[PDB]
Amino acid sequence: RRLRTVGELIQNQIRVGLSRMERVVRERMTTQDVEAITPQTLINIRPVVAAIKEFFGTSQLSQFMDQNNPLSG
Amino acid sequence: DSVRAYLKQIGKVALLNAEEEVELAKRIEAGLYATQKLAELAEKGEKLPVQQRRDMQWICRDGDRAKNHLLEANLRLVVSLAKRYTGRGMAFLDLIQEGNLGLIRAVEKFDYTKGYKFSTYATWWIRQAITRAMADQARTIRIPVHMVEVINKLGRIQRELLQDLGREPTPEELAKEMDITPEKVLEIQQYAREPISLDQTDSQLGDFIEDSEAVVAVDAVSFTLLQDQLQSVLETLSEREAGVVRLRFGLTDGQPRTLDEIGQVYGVTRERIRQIESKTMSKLRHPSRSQVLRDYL
Amino acid sequence: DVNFFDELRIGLATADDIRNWSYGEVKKPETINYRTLKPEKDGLFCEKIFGPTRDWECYCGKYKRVRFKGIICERCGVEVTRAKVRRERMGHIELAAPVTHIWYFKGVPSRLGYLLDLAPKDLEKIIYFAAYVITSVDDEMRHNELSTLEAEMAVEK
Amino acid sequence: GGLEEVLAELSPIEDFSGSMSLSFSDPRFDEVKASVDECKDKDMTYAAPLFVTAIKSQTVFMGDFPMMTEKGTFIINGTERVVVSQLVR
Amino acid sequence: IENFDIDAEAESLREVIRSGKGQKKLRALKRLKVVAAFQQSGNSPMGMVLDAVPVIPPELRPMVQLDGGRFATSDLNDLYRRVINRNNRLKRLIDLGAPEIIVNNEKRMLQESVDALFDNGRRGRPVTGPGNRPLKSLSDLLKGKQGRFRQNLLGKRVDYSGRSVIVVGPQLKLHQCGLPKLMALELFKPFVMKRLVDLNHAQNIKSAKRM
Amino acid sequence: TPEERLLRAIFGEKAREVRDTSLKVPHGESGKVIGIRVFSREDDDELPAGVNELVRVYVAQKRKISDGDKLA
Amino acid sequence: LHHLVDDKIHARSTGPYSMITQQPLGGKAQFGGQRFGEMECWAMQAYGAAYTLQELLTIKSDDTVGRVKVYEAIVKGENIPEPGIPESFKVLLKELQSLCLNVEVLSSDGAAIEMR
Amino acid sequence: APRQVARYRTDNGEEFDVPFADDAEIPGTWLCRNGLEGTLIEGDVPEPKKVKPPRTHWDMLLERRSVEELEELLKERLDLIKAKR
DNA sequence: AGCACAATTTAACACTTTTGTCAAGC
DNA sequence: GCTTGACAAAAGTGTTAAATTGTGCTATACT
Ligand SMILES: CC(=O)O[C@H]1[C@H](C)[C@H](O)[C@H](C)[C@@H](O)[C@@H]([C@H](C)OC(=O)C(C)(C)CC(=O)O)CC/C=C(/C)C(=O)Nc2cc(O)c3c4c(c(C)c(O)c3c2O)O[C@](C)(O/C=C/[C@H](O[C@H]2C[C@@H]3OCO[C@@H]3[C@@H](C)O2)[C@H]1C)C4=O
Ligand SMILES: [Zn+2]
Repeated sequence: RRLRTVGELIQNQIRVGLSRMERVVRERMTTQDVEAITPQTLINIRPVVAAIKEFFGTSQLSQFMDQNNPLSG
Repeated sequence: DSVRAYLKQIGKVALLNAEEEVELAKRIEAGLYATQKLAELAEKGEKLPVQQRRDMQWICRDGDRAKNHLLEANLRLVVSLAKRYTGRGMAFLDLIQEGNLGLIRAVEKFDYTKGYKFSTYATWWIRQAITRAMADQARTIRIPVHMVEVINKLGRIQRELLQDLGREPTPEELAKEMDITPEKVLEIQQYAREPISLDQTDSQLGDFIEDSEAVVAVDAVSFTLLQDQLQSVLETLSEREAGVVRLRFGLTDGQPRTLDEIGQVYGVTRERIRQIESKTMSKLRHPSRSQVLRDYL
Repeated sequence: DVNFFDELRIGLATADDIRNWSYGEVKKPETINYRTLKPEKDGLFCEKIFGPTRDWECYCGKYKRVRFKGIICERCGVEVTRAKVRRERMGHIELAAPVTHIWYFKGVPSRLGYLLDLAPKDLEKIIYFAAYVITSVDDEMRHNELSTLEAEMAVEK
Repeated sequence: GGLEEVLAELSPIEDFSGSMSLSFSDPRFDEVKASVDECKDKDMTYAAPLFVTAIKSQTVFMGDFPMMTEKGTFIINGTERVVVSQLVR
Repeated sequence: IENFDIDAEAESLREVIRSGKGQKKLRALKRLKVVAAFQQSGNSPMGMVLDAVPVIPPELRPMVQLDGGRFATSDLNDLYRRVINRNNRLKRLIDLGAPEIIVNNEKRMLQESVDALFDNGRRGRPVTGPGNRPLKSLSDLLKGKQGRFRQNLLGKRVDYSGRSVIVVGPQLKLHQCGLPKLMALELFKPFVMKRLVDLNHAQNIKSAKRM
Repeated sequence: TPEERLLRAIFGEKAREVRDTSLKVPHGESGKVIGIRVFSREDDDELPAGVNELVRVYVAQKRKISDGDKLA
Repeated sequence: LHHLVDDKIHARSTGPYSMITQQPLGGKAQFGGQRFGEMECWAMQAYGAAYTLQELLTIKSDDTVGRVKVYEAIVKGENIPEPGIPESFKVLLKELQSLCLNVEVLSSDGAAIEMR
Repeated sequence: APRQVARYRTDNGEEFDVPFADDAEIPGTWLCRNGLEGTLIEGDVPEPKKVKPPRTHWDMLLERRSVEELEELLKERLDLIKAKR
């Protein structure tokens, strides 16, 4: 029984957003010469913020809450 | 698989060193000038040694072999540049073919006297040919490349300020940083929107799209009742009076006519038609005549 | 629209039948202008070929009333008629190189494969440019020159 | 922490050619932008912006991080959502 | 196909000798169905290779503005766009005198775009749009495949219809049914409007509609 | 349309543009209006690009138990 | 229970129609049309009622000029006209032509007729 | 008014009839169903064309090498094939 | 990416023809 | 019953000035 809990299955989606973000920090740091590079300028956080934005919106696990009575919710 | 076949075939051509690149570059420029020389002399009425002219025509044949040989050697360079632009809305092969188009121009504009390696100058054209292609093709609704620049530029300014402020910048700040009007960036953000598929999902989306142009069934009956009703209200008018109101509103032929046009058929001044209209319009406004037309609205 | 027809028959559509149906060739992969949101000329949705967007009105607007019907516009090339024709009119695309209909190639059984006696794995390698196929051969020249060619071949060998 | 565990296992990301110190640690939170009533009324999402606090050492912002309410629900675009639990092997 | 003799290839297939007790004769017999089919009729087998591709009318592949300002369009527009894009680039390559590797590669890409246009995914991976969803080709449209298959078992929606929840009608006769007044009113709406105009309750039909 | 302009000119109404686009109540529902929330363009508020005004109307219904309702 | 009569009752005489397919469209704020499936078409055929089945599938659903002239005849009180060609079938022919299949509807004479 | 008929001829020999503009002018060239440009048979040419020359490979070479530098290269090649003989 | 440049579209403002209108006279 | 000349507004038409759009181009080596 794995029982992926909300926070734990949230973290798994952050892994993909961070890993695919680190793939860009490898490539785009090489073309530009050194001393013009910082973790800030090269890191584009779009894949990280897109993953969490793409999770609640598109995931089957993220569900529209059903509440016509306190028990249903 | 299709892309695997292209890579297997281009991998056969052996890569060239610096000395092979310059020699082929010479043969191409020699072939071009030889081809142009032979064509210009007939225009100027000149003749050459028979044997030597033959030799020039072989320079034309050999120039093209150097051109094709130079393209086939660097076909690996095009793919290496096209691997980074995958997944952005264009198929890999299309990026490769559009890259090959840039490669073709790199060979045409290359300069062997500058002594720079060919991969240095070729990367510029090959990389620009791919990007320029995406601005012209990727979007279903095409956007000029100049607008694709500012769209991509505004996205970079938006992404830089998002990191700078800690919040997504507002239209005013995004415009102040980009030196444009605040309502201008709103219009830009409308253009950057991309369409959605009507065929996506129980029932497809297109099944819910109303037809707004098709008129209701009741009105096609009421309009014909209004048409027949106005026909009777025209009977109480004079024969020319009916003709004037018809021609004026274009009830008969569908197009309104100017006073001048209307009078021309009846042979009276355009002012006289303006006078006849005022009387028919007031006579049409008489209660006995217009009593029925109130309900139709 | 008699609502009563005896037969309904089909057949392979030749390139001429396709050119006959079409009201014009769509030349551009364009859908609609991004500002005006109106159909781009010579592309998809082009009113000059498929049909006018609005009833009895052309593109430029020099013909609006129903008085002009069955005529075309000199400036924009739009026939003035009901907008329903957009649903009834087809275009076409002239191909720079011939192309196979996937239904007769990948079908089960393969219609071209059974027609020319080409195995489906061999036929896939031709139309997708994975192999060469001999279209024609000259028998007289091969038989007459076979002597000298065998000599030069054995000499090189 | 979960984010720390994810950030620590990836930290540092070492470029093959030359070493790069990208190690991330001690992520920072800010108080929630608006209340659940404001987020549901204004159609925005209930979130607390999170920026990572970590060879240059320039602290970087990441994005609006959604938060869970006392009822155990998320407001995503003004709608109250619940994340079900998944059972795999 | 240009230099090909259907009758001469049929006579060769007409032979049932050459023992052919196994699949050797049935291969010639099974394929003869496709060879004899062209001979009987006047159709040319050249129809299998298209020199021109027809374009479906736009209203059947519409692009219309959705609710809230969004845009919507059929997949055919992108699949047609895939074809005309490569067909045009092929013209540019031919006029450029490009090597045969590039030209023949573009011809293969042109071949695959028309394949995807007619029946997408039949060979190789299908063309995928946003979210990695296979585009709907003309074959999917004709078969009625929405997710997997809806083979016209949805029929079509009809006018002058309605539904509601049912309750017991123990006092009814077998030929009777209890009909809600509102449901029967909207259902017979064109009928009541007529009789209402036959009498003087409403002057004209437009007035009876509001009544 | 030509037939509509005549009545318009006769009684004085004009071809003021326009196409009527109003948010009416859906067929088969009724109630009272409890509250309205309006988002305008004059005030600086947050809204989608180009949309000037956004107004949401909330209608409440007191539903008596009726034959056909499902009980359990 | 949440299922209530006010929400589950639907009735439609005439209403909007879809754009691509000219059939009525249910699921909007007003006047949803009921679906007549093939299973219902099978029952309608079992009874042997040819006209009732034809009315549902042509002038009640897909006849562009049919459903308007019926509403007209019903208002005037005249006989209901004979149905036309359903738009679903006309769309079917174009889908075949776009597939490079040349289809032709031939009468007893006047070889080929075009819908238009 | 509304009747006026004109015919256009394409490069491949096909003929096309376009009725239009009973009261107005007629163009000299028309994009037809064939996808090719048409030409009116009656009512002459009366339209010019700009006809800008498509930029070719010779234009890109001539704008870097002078005609003297090309002539010297051509001599280097021609003398090289003479050495083969 | 970004800029330069040419080519094409757009909007301008303008001066002229067309069209609707008033007052006076036939 | 009708026309005249004034005057205006509106509709066109030719001549210009932005803007919009399309194409070309970028040289450490880079396969
Ligand atoms: C709009 C929405 O969100 O619907 C949600 C969900 C139904 C809502 O929570 C809904 C309010 C529901 O809570 C109440 C509702 C009243 O119940 C009912 O509707 C009925 C009538 C059946 C109950 C009844 O009256 O009898 C009451 C539910 C009580 C029970 C025992 C129940 O139903 N259990 C139930 C039912 C399901 O079918 C699924 C389901 C699913 C997953 C991963 C689930 O765990 C499901 C589940 O547990 O995978 C599928 C293929 O598809 C997933 C589709 C949707 O998920 C989204 C999530 C994302 O949102 C936007 O993008 C995503 C979108 C694509 O998918 C589903 C998960 C799918 O069928
Ligand atoms: Zn026009």
